[PDB]
Formats: sequence, structure tokens, C-alpha cells
Amino acid sequence: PIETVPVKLKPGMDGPKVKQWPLTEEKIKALVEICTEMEKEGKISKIGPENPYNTPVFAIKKKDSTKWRKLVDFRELNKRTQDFWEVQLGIPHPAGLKKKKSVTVLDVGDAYFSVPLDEDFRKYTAFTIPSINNETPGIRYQYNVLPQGWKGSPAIFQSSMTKILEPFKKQNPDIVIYQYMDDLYVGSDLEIGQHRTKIEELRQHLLRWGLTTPMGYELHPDKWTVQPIVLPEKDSWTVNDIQKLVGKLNWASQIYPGIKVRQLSKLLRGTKALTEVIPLTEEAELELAENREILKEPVHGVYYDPSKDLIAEIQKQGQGQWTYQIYQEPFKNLKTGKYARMRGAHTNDVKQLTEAVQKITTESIVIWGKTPKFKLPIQKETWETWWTEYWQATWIPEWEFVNTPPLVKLWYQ
Amino acid sequence: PIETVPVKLKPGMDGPKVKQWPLTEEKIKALVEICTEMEKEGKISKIGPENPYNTPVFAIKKKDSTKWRKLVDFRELNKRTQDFWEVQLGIPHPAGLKKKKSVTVLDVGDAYFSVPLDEDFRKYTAFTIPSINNETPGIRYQYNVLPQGWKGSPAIFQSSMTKILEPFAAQNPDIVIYQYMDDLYVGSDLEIGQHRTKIEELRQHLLRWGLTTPDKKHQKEPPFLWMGYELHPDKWTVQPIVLPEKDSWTVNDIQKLVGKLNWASQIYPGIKVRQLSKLLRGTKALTEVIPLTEEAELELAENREILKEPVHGVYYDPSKDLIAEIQKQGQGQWTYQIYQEPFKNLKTGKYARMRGAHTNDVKQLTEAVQKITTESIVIWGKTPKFKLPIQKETWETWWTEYWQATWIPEWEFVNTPPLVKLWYQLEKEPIVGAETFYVDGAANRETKLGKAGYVTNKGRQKVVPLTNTTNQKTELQAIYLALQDSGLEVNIVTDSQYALGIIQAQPDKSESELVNQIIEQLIKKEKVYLAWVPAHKGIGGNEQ
Ligand SMILES: N#Cc1cc2c(Oc3ccccc3OCCn3ccc(=O)[nH]c3=O)cccn2c1
Repeated sequence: PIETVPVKLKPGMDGPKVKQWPLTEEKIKALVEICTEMEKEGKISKIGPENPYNTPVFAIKKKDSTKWRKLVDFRELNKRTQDFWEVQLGIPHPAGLKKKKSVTVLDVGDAYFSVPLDEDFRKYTAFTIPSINNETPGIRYQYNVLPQGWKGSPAIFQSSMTKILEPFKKQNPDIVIYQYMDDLYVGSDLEIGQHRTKIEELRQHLLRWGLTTPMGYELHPDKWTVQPIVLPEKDSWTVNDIQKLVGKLNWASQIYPGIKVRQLSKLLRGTKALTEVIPLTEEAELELAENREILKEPVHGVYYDPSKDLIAEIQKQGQGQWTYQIYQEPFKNLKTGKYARMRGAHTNDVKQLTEAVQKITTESIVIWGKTPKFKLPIQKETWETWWTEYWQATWIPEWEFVNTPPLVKLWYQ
Repeated sequence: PIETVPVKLKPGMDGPKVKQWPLTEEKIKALVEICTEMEKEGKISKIGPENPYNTPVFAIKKKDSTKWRKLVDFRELNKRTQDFWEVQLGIPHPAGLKKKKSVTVLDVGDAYFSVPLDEDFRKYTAFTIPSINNETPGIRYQYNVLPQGWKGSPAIFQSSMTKILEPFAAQNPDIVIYQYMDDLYVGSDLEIGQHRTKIEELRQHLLRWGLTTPDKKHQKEPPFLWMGYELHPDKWTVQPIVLPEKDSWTVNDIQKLVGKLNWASQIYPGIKVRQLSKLLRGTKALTEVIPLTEEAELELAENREILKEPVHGVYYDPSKDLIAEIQKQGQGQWTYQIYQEPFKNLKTGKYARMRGAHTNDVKQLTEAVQKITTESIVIWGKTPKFKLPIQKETWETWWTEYWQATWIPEWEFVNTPPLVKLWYQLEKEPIVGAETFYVDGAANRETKLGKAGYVTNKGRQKVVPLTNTTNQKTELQAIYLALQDSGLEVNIVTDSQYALGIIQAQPDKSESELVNQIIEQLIKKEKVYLAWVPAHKGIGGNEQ
């Protein structure tokens, strides 16, 4: 009766053809095991030379658990299915989700495995498990069921998900539930404990309806905002300090028009030593106070344009701290923030950057219902090599790499 | 009886329709002689006059003209055929192979003609042997097998061979078969007799599926010449490299030279391609005769000296550690060796930084480690332990303050010079008891004259005129002037974000001589604090 939901591609677009990155023997073995089991379950099947298309595949860890998880990178196929998952079958994004005091993220991905995939479309799910040293051409598969990571999967399953969630939504009308990819985001204003009990109730509800889900993952979007720019606070000021001040303020003159550096500039008029301590005048203090006052107000006329893509820029602040800005257009910031982590040695740069990208992406999902394209402060090949190590997410955001940044530290810090 | 692979034409297209007049007579007769024996073997089939499609046919000859050869130009059909999976992008590297007690190379003849073509697609392969022209009806044919030069032939053949290999590979899990397009490479730890038995068994297997294999026992004997390599039983190397000596050198000859040198660099340590590539920097005139510089000829001489004696690599042992060691050649060139053993290299290689006008040793070392890591992942499926000519405190100092995110795996320090060091570090805070130089420079986009200069807090002022310089050049020249005229501790102030950008990157070398001199000065100094201010805000700025 239900058969399979037919999937069409935007006319003029062929299937994705993407290279398969070389993998560790360990990860190749893990993928072989996983795919053997999946083929045994009918989820995927082997294919011949007449299937040109290919999608990248990786091996990550699921919960941080000792068992491997297969991660298919569907970004390209998503771009090519956009008409299907966005316009035609699209899922509405609630704007009240970011309001809730606590948001838990549940993994509903397994739900997609039961539902079959449209025959004619299956050839576009093709992927290759690589061989070391090109010993053999890789192992070729295609999906016989809705694949995780594809945006068409939750789109097709949307009705079923709605029907399953309906009895829970009625008993809890003040609970917001959104579905992005394989993830179900649940917000509430409840106390942390009773919130967790409610999330557990939802777990048991989904479970007795057949949906399996694998302390907890808890965001707090009510604390999320656009962070204000902070000027240095010193008892005394030297020539150098005032120079950094005037420079930073002049940079901020792009974000706000109403910045006046005049009285601070007239103080440095004579050419002096950098370490010479120069006291502030009354006009200078007036100007500093005025600028500090205008600096704490949000930027004027900054709104989110749904059609435009989000852009997240990250910069490294040292000492395990990173800063980021999410924006659609230059010098208009929809979101800014700072990410940090554990002390001692839990750590290294790539790990922190990865966890940061995941955090920013999740925030971006909760807020605008879509992911930003990152500008990453890292060598391309380095990131391409090490990113799958620390990656716990089931989706993959878009990214590129910058050799540029001038940023120093202090300006965003 | 091989299962065919279904093939479609590209959507919105139909079978190729072409007309071929050429040529002559004897070629037609030869085409008849060939097509009759081909039809006899069932590879092709004569179709009665209909309205099918058509493809051009040519007839050519190999050496010893007693042999005749048929050729079909399929380009018009290939454009209309569907895309296929990539056969293979690259070849296995000998350093990544594992030693087997015996290795046998088998090659199958008429490989494509030994595999069937999808039935419904066959009609698109139709061609015509023209009768000598009285208007006499021509001879129509079509392929029942994979045609040579057809887009789908290599991939379909590959998969066919794989599926044919499947049942034999199940009965013999302890023998290793590498598949290359026309070739099979089998290997085993089995005693020689058992090996010959297994190989003959495989030969009969393949023969039952219609695949021919060499009748002479194993055919070729080690060492094998494969894809430019030499595989000996216990060792691997490259086929002999010949560096020609000429009075005149064109761009093509330099291309070939750089090619051979690069190809040699995998096994032979020390090969330097820098200057010879500098000759090839020009994109202009691919036929242009290029005079060799002295550095290029010295480099080439050194490469000849290295290539004088032969060297060879060993194979891979999974039971042993994978080590990689890096040395700096000093011109911005780096070399490395990958080994499980002290006197034996699995392979070697080189890294060189082409992009950017400014860099430093530590960054380049990082990049090299990246390249080696990638290559190791590709070839051996793992990453090597690193032996690096850098102190841990140096590396730490670098990656802690570096704006990017860098990563190096477990590595140990090797004392072999030249070491990788930080030749200077700018002060993070201004220096008390040090003269403050306010520097500036400017130019004229038309005349390109311009000037550089400084004004200090102690009253010192200087302006030096320049010729054939740009704005950036003068902006750097100002800072250089400040460095020249100051003491061992100096505070410089510049309005140029460019110059600040170049200097704060802490380069230990550059293409520009100016930047080099600035580096020398920075090294000579004890404490240097460089600071930036907005230009034209009328604070500490120079006006010239
Ligand atoms: N013509 C040629 C040719 C031979 C091979 C090749 O040989 C092997 C085949 C199966 C197993 C191990 C092998 O080699 C392992 C290393 N080795 C290679 C040669 C030899 O005699 N002994 C030996 O242990 C592999 C890849 C490309 N090739 C190209």
C-alpha cells in the first residue's frame, strides 16, 4: 500500500560523484564488519560498474562507546535533493525552541531503517569501502532503505514521526519537539530533574511505539545571545594601552557608526614612548564612557534572511579558548560566542576545534533550523585527516579553510 | 557464460549514426578476413540490412606486416554511453606490498573479447565493412562482447574478473591475488611445488570461463618490470633512470627531466627539484629554449652524483613499527625516509613549499608531517612514528601561539643538524627603557619613486628616498630603517597592517631580499616590540 515514496532530482542535476578518502586499516575493518551486518539485514546491497555515483563514508564513535559507527557524508546528495527535502517535503522549524530553558537531543535515526527506499533512487546512495594501497577496487554498496544522514529520510518519515509523537504532544502541550536529520530536539521550561523525567517519558513512549534510541545532552538556549564587545579596564593607561584602545574602537566603528575616537586621539598627539604612562583627560573619560555605553547596545537593523546561508567564523584565542561569530552578511552578527574546555591534558587543537564546530552547528540548528558553512582556521589536509576522530555528530556541516586571519586575539576576546 | 552487465545510453540520446567511406581495397579484404574469424568465434554477429546505427572502422598494421589489425573509433558511441564506476585511480606502491615466498604474473589475452556484452545494448555497436563501390551492399556486424576502446569495457571486465575470481579465492584463502586491468598477480608462502599446482589450478579455472593464461610455466620470472618499477623477490626499486646531457634545453626536456627526478625521489634520498623547476616557472612558450642557471646545473650535478649508485627499497612487515624521519635540505626543500629498519627504507620522498612568499621552518615541518601522514595512511593504512629535528619546547612554543590549529602525532627528537629553531620572538608587551620609532613609508603608483622614514620620541628623524618601489615595499623599508638605526631593544610603530602581517608571521626566510634583511636585523636584536595603529587618524603618524 505505502510502497515507496518516489524521489526526483532537480532537472539538470546528475547523481553525486565524490572521491572516497583513504582510511586506517582499523576503520576499514570496522566498516567492513558493519556493512556485512547491514547487507545481512537487507539494509544495503552490493552494486556493479554500471553505478557511476559515489558518496563518502567514514568510521566514528557513537556515544563515545567502544563500538564503531558508520557515518555517510550526504552533503552532496543533500544539495542535489534540496527540492525534495526542502521545498516539496520540507519540515517547519519552530521559533519557540530557542526560548525554552532546557533542550535535550535524542537520536531517532534507527527509525529510518525500517522504511524502504524508492527503487530508482537507490543508485544515488552508492558508497565505497576503500582498500589499502589500492590493492583492490573498493567494496560497493547502495542503500535499500532510508539512509541516515540523508535529508530525505526524515522528510519521508515525517508523517510517521508526527503520528507517533501525537499522543505525547497532547499530554505535554508546552513541550517543543523539532526534528532535524536523525535528531529530535526537545525543549521545556521545566526544572532540570522533572525535565529529565519528561525526556525519559518520551523515551519510553517512543520505545513502546517501536522507535529505539541509544549524563544527558542538555543545551540552554535562553543563555544564548550576541555577546557584547568589552573594552580593557585599567586603573592607569599608558600610550600603548590607549593605542590598542583607539585601534579596537576604530575597528568597532564598522559595527557601530556612533563611535568617536576624537578625544582619545588628541591625547596621543605628541610622539612619546610606548611605556610612558599618560593619564586620561575629562573629555577622554567622557568619550570612553560614551563608547562603553554605545558598545553594550545590540546592533541596529540586524535580522535573519532565511534564503541566505549562515556563515560561522572561528578564531583561536589560545589557552583552550576559541571565539566564533555566526552571520549572514559582513559585520552584521546574528550570533557570537566563546567555547572552552577541560584543563590539564584532555586536549589538543583539532579536538577543541571539532567540538566547537559541533557546538556552533547545534546552536545554529536550534535557532535557525539550519547549519552554517564554517570558515576553519586550519590546514585543509590536516582537518580532512583528523576530523573524524572526535566527531560525535550524525550530520556534517559545510566548511572551507582560511590562510588569512589578521584578527590578533583581543578584538573578539 | 558470464553474467552480462546492463548498460544504458545517456538519457535523451540514441545510438551513434555515422558514415564511413574510407578506404581502398586490401584493407576491406583484410577486414573480411578478420571479421570472418571473429564471427567464427562468436565475438561478433552479422546483422541483416535494417535501420540500425553505425560506427566508423579503420584498418591498420603492426611491425612485421604479416600481422594485420582492425581498429574501431568509438568516440561517437562513448559520448552517448552512460557513465561507469572508476576502474582504479592509482596503483599499489611496492613499499606497501608484503613479502610472499613466491609471486606469479598471469596475463589474459583478448580480455575484453572474452567477456560478453549486454544484449539490448549490442545494437549500438553496429558497424559496416563497405564493399568496393559498385553500390554493392556492405557487410553489417555488431559486437556480442566488450569492444576495445569502449567506455564500459575496462570496468565491466574488472567486475567480471572479480566475480570469476570469487569461487577460487574462497577455496584458497591463504593465497593473495592482486587484480590489474589485463593482469593477475598471485602470491603465496606455499612451498614451490604447491604454488605451481595452485597456479595451474587457477589457470584451469580461468580457462573454464574462457580466459587464456601463459602456457610457459609461470611466464615471466623475477625481477618484474611493472609500471616503471623493478620488483625483485626480496627488494623493490625503480627501472633505470637516464638523465640526458645536452647543450640546448627546451621546456619539454626540462619537464621530462623533472619528471624522471621526481619519479626517482621515491627510492633515492636527496633528490632536489627546486632550481630545475624554477627554470620551468614560466608558463610561456612550451617549446622555448631555456638557458640553465648555475644553481640548476649544480643541482643536476648533485642528482647525477646521487643516481650514480643504485639503491633499492624493501617490502612491508606488519609485525614491525612504521618509522618516518625528516631532514631539512635548507633551500626550503625537505627530504624524508620511511623505514621499519635502520639500513633499509620502505620508501623515501620530498616536500617543497611552492605557495606563499613568506614562511618558516616549523610550519614547513608541520606541512611535511601532514604529507607523510597522508601518504602513510594511503599506502600502509596507518600512520608512522615520527623522528623530528626539533626540540619539544620549540614546537610547543610555536603551536601554542600559532593562529591556526596544528596537530602532530607521537614524535621524538633527533639531534641531527640543521635543527629547527625559532630564530627570534617579538615582545608581547612594550619595552621599558627602549627608544620608540614611529615608522612610515609611501609611494606613487605612477612614478614608483616613494620614500621611507621614521621619527622617534628622542627627536631622531630620518627620511630615505627610494627608486622603483611600491607602497608595501616602502612600508617594510621603514621598519628596516628603524631596525638599522636603533639599539638592541626597540619599539616600532607602524600604520601598515600589511607589514605587521608579514612580520608577526615570524618568517625565517623569504623570496624578497628586503624581508630577509629585516629578518637578519630581528635576529641580531635582543628585544623588539612591533605595534600597529590606524593610519591617517593623526596620532603618532609620519607625514611625507
Ligand atoms: N609484473 C608484475 C607485478 C607483480 C606484482 C605484485 O606482486 C604480488 C602479487 C601478489 C602478492 C604479492 C605480490 O608482491 C609482494 C612483493 N613481492 C614482489 C615480487 C616478488 O618476486 N616477491 C615479492 O614478495 C603486486 C603488485 C603489482 N605487481 C605487478
